[PDB]
Amino acid sequence: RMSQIKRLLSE
Amino acid sequence: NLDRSNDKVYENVTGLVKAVIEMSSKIQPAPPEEYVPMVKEVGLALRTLLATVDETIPLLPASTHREIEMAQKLLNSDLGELINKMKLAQQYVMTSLQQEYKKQMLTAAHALAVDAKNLLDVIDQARLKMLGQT
Repeated sequence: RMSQIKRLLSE
Repeated sequence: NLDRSNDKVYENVTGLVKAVIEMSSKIQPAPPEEYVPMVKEVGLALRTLLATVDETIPLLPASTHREIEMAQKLLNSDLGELINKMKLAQQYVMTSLQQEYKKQMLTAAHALAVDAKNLLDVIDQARLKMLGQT
């Protein structure tokens, strides 16, 4: 959920 | 890889993704006077994003235009779909269903972010092509 977008957020 | 120092697309996609994240983290505790503004805030980010892309298109090879425009199509679609759920959740404020409609907002926004992320991917592939990457 939260954790999923939060990674791709800073690549 | 790519220098992002003045990549407007990348900033605009970041700021739209942050907007979805912001809304999501905030949504549950939140009444309509708080959660409508944040959706506005997403939409605005989205438009800023599509405008930038419109300016970039003509700089990128011909063969990639279709695919992008479609990724743009989609983003609007997603936003629409998020507003629908937004309106539903407002209809049913302080009722049994409030929360389960906020769920379908979260689903819609997570779609939007995913698709914006995908749009960014397309653009890159386009630049890389146009920049002469091997």
